[PDB]
Amino acid sequence: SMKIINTTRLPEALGPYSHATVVNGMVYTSGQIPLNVDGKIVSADVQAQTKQVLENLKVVLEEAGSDLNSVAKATIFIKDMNDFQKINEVYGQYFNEHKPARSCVEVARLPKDVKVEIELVSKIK
Amino acid sequence: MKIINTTRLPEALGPYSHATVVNGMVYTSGQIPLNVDGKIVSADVQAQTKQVLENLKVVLEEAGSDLNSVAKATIFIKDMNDFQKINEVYGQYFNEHKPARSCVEVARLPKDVKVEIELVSKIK
Amino acid sequence: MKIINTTRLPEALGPYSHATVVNGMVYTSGQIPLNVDGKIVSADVQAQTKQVLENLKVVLEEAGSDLNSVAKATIFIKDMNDFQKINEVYGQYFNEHKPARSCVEVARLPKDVKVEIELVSKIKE
Ligand SMILES: [O][Cl-]
Ligand code: NA
Repeated sequence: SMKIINTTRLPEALGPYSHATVVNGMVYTSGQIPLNVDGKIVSADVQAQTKQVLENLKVVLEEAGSDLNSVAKATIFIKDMNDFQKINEVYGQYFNEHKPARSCVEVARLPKDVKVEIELVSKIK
Repeated sequence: MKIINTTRLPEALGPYSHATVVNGMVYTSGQIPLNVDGKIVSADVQAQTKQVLENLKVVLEEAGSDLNSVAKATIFIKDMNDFQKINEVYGQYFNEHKPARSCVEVARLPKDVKVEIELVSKIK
Repeated sequence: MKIINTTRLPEALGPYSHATVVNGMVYTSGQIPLNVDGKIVSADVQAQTKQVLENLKVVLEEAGSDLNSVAKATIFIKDMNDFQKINEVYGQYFNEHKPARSCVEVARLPKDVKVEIELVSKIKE
């Protein structure tokens, strides 16, 4: 019915949330932020941050039995709409052949003062 | 498609409903900390968070779901410095069951509240 | 999974599509108030809301869905002071059918538009 996805390959979801759920053949990821497995921000650089988020999401999807080519929808929450071209360049490297639906908005603030946070909805397989 | 609107909460006034149910999935509206009179309960962020989750529990129940069936939660907040206080209350509702979550600080919330939460949940 | 791109609307720039359709559901990209020339139709927030909802009406049709099939709307806005005016336009599109909704004020939207709306919808019949 429902699967709860948590991988020690990734920085822990501390406290009351998990890396992803799988319900009715759909994966719902948590928002990923640019932490490595030690739970440290990888870089001040917004392109380095976007790559770590997308590398994190590739692992979530693998563990949930999905892949990037199965993504229906991404939401990109960012700190600075002026970084959008830089973020979009890196995103386009992960979403080349497959181009899912997307929304990108500038928020006030992200966890740990990170610059980018991305959540996915993906199909199993 | 089933439209959910419970009289156990203040009416969703204007062009929305408490939730919809489609293909065995409940999509809640973003709840804000209105009491049953439709007044903001308090300026206190832990009270607001509790009011929001109490409201969402009633929505899930009237939609044929429950908090243990939640897939995904999105938490929109006014102040990321309140995150630990919000998380404490949140973990009283999602204690054994820990669904997927995103939490961002927005610029401003309806009625200048400090938290709004929406859920995606499985029908039991 | 089906990819939706309509020529009726300004092209998705780079690595996204107008919508995806997967397991009987349409996920739309967030629509901003661009006309078919990809220009911001107007400074007026009610004209912008109208263009957004006209753009989403066409995505839903191309996806094989409609406004009376919508499960969930997310309304991103630049100014909570505009909420009454946006809601007035939105209620014209959602009078017979009232979906679930979330509405939040973001710091900034693409091209400094005042409103952006994404939808999750059921395939029609
Ligand atoms: O939060 Cl991984
Ligand atoms: Na993360």
